[PDB]
Amino acid sequence: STLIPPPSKKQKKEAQLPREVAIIPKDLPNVSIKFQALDTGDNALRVPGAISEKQLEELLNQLNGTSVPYTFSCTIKASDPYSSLIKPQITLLYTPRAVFKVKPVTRSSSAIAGHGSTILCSAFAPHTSSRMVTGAGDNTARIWDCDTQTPMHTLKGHYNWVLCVSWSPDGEVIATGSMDNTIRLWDPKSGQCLGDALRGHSKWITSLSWEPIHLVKPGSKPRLASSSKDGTIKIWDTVSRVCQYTMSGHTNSVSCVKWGGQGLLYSGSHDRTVRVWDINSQGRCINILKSHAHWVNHLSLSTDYALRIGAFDHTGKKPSTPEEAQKKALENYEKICKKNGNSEEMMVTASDDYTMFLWNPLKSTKPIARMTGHQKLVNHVAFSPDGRYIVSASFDNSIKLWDGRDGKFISTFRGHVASVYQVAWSSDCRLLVSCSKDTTLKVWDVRTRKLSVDLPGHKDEVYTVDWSVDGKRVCSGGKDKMVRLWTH
Amino acid sequence: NARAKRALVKREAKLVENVKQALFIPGQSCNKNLHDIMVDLSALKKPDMKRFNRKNDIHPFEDMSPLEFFSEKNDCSLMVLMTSSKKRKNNMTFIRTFGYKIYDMIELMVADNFKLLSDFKKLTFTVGLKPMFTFQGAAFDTHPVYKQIKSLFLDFFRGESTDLQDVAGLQHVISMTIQGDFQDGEPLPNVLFRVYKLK
Amino acid sequence: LPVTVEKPIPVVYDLGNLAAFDSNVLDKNDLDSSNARREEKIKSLTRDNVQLLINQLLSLPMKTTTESVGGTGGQSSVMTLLQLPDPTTDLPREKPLPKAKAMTKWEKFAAKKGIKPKERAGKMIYDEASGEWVPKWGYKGANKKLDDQWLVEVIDPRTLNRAERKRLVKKNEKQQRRNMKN
Amino acid sequence: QNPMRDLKIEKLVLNISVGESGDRLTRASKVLEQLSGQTPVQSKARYTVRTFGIRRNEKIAVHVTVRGPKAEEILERGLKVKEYQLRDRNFSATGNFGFGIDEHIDLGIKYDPSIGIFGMDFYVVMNRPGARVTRRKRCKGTVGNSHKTTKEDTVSWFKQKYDADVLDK
Amino acid sequence: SSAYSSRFQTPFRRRREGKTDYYQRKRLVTQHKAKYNTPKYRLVVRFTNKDIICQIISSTITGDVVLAAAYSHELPRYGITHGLTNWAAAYATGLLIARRTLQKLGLDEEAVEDGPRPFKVFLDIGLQRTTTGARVFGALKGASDGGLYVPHSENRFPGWDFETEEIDPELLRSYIFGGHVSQYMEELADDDEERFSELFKGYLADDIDADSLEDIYTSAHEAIRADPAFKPTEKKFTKEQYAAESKKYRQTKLSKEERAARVAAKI
RNA sequence: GAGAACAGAAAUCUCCAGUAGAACAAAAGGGUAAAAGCCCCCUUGAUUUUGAUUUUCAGUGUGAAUACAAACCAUGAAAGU
RNA sequence: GGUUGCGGCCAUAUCUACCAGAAAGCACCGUUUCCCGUCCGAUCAACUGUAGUUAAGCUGGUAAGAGCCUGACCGAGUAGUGUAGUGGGUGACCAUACGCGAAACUCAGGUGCUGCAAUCU
Repeated sequence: STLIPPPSKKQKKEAQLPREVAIIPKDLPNVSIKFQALDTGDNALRVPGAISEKQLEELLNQLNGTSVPYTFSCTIKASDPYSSLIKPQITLLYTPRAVFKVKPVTRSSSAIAGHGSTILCSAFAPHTSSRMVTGAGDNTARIWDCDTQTPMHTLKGHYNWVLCVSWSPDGEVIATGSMDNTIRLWDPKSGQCLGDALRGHSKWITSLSWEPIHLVKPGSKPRLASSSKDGTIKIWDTVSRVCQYTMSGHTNSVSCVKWGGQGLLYSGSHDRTVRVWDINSQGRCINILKSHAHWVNHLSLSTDYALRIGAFDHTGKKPSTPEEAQKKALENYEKICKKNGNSEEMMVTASDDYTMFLWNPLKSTKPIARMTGHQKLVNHVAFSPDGRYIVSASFDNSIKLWDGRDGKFISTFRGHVASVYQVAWSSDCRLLVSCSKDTTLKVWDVRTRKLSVDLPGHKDEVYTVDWSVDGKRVCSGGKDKMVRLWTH
Repeated sequence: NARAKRALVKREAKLVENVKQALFIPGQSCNKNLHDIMVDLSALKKPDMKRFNRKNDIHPFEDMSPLEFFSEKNDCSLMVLMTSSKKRKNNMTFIRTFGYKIYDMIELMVADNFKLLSDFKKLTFTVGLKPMFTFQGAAFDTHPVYKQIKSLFLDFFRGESTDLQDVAGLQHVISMTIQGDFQDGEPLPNVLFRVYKLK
Repeated sequence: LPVTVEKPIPVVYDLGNLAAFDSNVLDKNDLDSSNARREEKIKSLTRDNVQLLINQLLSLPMKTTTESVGGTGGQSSVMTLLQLPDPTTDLPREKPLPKAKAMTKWEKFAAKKGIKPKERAGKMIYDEASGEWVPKWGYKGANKKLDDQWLVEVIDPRTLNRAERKRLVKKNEKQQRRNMKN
Repeated sequence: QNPMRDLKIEKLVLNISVGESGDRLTRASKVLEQLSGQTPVQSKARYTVRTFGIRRNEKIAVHVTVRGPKAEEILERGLKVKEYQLRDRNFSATGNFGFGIDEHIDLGIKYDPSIGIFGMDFYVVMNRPGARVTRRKRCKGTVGNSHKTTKEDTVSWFKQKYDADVLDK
Repeated sequence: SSAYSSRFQTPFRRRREGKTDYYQRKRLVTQHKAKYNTPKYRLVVRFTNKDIICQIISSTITGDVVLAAAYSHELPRYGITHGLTNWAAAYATGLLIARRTLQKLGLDEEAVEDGPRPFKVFLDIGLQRTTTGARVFGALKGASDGGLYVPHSENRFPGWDFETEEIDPELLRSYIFGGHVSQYMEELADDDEERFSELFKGYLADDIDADSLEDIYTSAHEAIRADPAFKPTEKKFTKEQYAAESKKYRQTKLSKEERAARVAAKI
């Protein structure tokens, strides 16, 4: 075991003396401080004393008339959120917090037996963290009782690998995609298959996307969008289980499809092209984006989190009526969408060309900004729950953070020793769990841009990781065939 | 077989010496109040607290051989002997040993105003935590007798030495204060021993 | 509410033992056993000293690891521990230094000659004419093979070999005793 | 008033000590197994007396314990072989009792000359409800003298059933 | 004999009664302790007839101090009326105590030096035997699921086979949800009815069935997760009344004057 | 000490005593207790690599032993050892 | 005040012989499908609280029971020991102080308290 060099005798002598008392008697600011909304609003050059964080929060609350805490950041150089009073017009930039705190995850629970093959995918239920479903190489899929950490309501009927598994935003239906050219819908509370398996695809399903609740008709059930390696996408109606519209604009395998909050569908394909499709216009393409040199992998949107957990929140409270659920989903979508002062959603496209592009498909067809610097292909990209930051995973063992507002690079989360497959954002946006080909999982804290804790214990490569809506539990799955649950 | 070899190695001297063990010897004249005081004081010395089985007729200033023999047999570098007499009531003699040879001895007598744990406020305490020390009075750093007292108490109550400490372990502080400054020709002021729970 | 402490003489701290020394003057009358308020003054002084000591301790740097439980010896990432410096007060040792020295009459010759210390590879040694290693010593040693073998061509020679082993062991013990005599 | 101090059988112990640890020992163990239906256990030897030729750790004896109604099923047959007539002796101070017999073939099991003739030492221990305290790992405790089994109590209990006798003291 | 008694040294009172083992207790009370100085609370779980006792206990010179406590007799508050000392009841009690202490400590719903320092506790079972599948390990599993991170291997949970070093999660779930009790009830449903009328009599009185037992256990777990408030009894006939009742039948020691008077007439 | 066919003064079993005139590596303070004793399950280690003494003949920014320290290892549910 | 759990002091807590215990809880007890281990479901593991018993455990009361413990000018500031001086004694020793400083014995008293959580007419 190689050890850090020990301190010298001079270091010991220096440390033996007292110093660094935090009396801070007066610390009267030399320059006035003003509050400005981070988004667009400037709100007033005050000259207060050594006011604490609570005092600043109270001042902002009484300015807003709520005396809703906001996180105070200095001028973005310093870029440091009395915290900033040590460095000395000064402007303090604040953003809504959406008060919540996900307890850091540092311990596992147990190693659970199950599928006799590597785990492939997982997804926590949008409404409760007590139930979760994992897809694995074994043809069967199993739902796990996250409380007791035991299998429950095993899904059977498939005859090939369960490539992808997704949970409906309403939490009433589970959609599972397998290497076989079929998709099956299952009741989470019984495991029964909802009618005959969806069929019509010529090749295995690559990804699944559920229609957002706020766009669905009041009282009706959401549709299910699916993508296949053949390059075609079908919009399946969960009621009739029949694909109303088939789209095959992509000339190669479709990497994934994302259902935007505006009703448009954005998908990446192996043809090095990104296409925007509108469900309203009888499922017809509207625009084509051509900037990636290599194929596009894992297209993502800023609103993905809200759409996934539409009508729900970290508290897990369920809606009473369909109208209330739709209203809550619309409010949740607007909260992130209207952060710019106008209804807009950002889209980030990743590709194996060592570059990622930021797009506003509705506003303009040109890329807003180009994110570059990775040494290898970017496997995974995950927008923050509020769109504040963009994080991407690459095979070069490095994870990079980019500003979600303009795509500017922020920092690189170093520490991984193997290719990073996928990452999942925390509900409060404070933490970020990540998995890599190496033997251990890792979680990063965006606030300090530093590693939070290493989570070893997996016996082989880990391909799947997800964070619960409430943030209480984190699941994972890998080549070891053992499903692991992690929580504070 | 070689089971006792590990014990001998533990008893054997090392570059970094183990935590000093405290042996409390109940004297022949030891009284019930003195025994209770000794038990209460040793409660803070756990897990390094050891109590002898039977009363011992010990005269440290007349013959130091019994103390050396007890230290050698028990491998206890720190020893406290209870003693009570008409002239010296509640005499608690502290003894240090260097290689089982008596290092220094100092007689301490507890005044009748002592208060036991039961009589104090009904608050709890954590066993095994390193106590904090606060020495009051310049005589501690200048007077040879008070310097020896300070050194003995530090070696006795400091516990195991560590370069890394937890904040949660700073539950209580042991305070020693001199009863006012003094000059030559005056009796040595009594040393006040107090333990305070931290909030 | 106040936490700052001011004294005529700065407090001398010993962070390696969590100890603080106060040389400030003390009033004999106030601390006299006959005073009813005796306890209050001592409590206030101890509170001030403990506040100063706690401030100094919290001013120290603290470790912050990113590992997990794993080996129970290491601290969890959630925990952070103050890095106490080495003790400043000198305390007597309980035993003398064990730095006893003796060449055993072997080190002297090994220094006089060019005999380098043996590499000390291991117990395992290849036992020819067999498909097993059977280490030199430690378990089922090859040295015991002569006793278990069937023909000892050229009084039982096995007893002679055992006597030779006993003689060698006794010679080693006698050499150890001779070296201890020094 | 004796609500919960009725004398009852604790366990039946069958032992067969033999002068050697070979064919006879194995055959006696087989006899015990086929009688009680349970595998017996072999008792070691503490010292080499050398008077009878026994050596240390020779595994000289075998015994097996029987409990419940199965124990009574064998005790009644053994007493029938003994004609339900014990002596004032054969009872322990603490209320235990036992006897012995020869030609075990008389009590049921056929001769089977391949197995041979054997006897069996019949020993019985008596207790009362609450004896679990004496053997329970947690909070082990003694038993009051008013509850301890005694020779007279064991004899009285024996008289109550089997129409046995207390033949001359 | 007098000499035997004089030389005889009585063991510790807490050890004379077969309740505490000082050999094992020493390791928990005084750990290695040369490592980082941190408090180490002990989760004491004890099983008695008709009841289960679980307590989080610290260490102090004056004696152990309990921070939180739970008992199986509070389970009926959550709807569990039978098998208070069974495996499922032990799991429920462990989960209840863990969640209760977590809520009381502020982890859900000198705090300097973030983070929150989750509450780690070491299980103590006293003289209870270490056997795989014991309901004590069930209480351990319940506490672990409740948020108390007791370091423990799965070598003793029910369903742990020795042929293969793998825990059977289905058997563990069945034991947690009272699957064994339901299986026994189903077996008795076609066996002798006298035992079925004596055993599970409370179940028949409450109209319990195989699946209803699991449903009741799940509802009790949900209620435990919902209401750990720990509301005690109203305590009718308050402490002074109980003291008077006890003193009514209590036998007082005879004074030395009474002894002398009795002896004067005896002689 | 009370009882058991051979079986007695010594064979093995059941019960009540045993401060320990158990075997404890130790003499020995007189110590060792739901053990440092007895019965049973798993287990290699002369593992490497950093630092201060020793040696030399491509003085080997390492080739080795010694001491310390850190990883690793055995066990248990665990504290811990 | 009784009681269960965890403990501190570790015989005023122990040992022998006698007697009671309203309610609750310990305790015995009832069962071997499951987890579990034994020659034996005796021990232990699990189920049952249902068919009972306060017989036993445990708590409490008694013996001028055995031991044990405490305060003490009772021994006692005594014995013992130590250091000093032409004080007497040729010296050794005798008388004094001058500092430590006992114990048997004896007088009188006693035969469990107490820390935290929970429960009971």
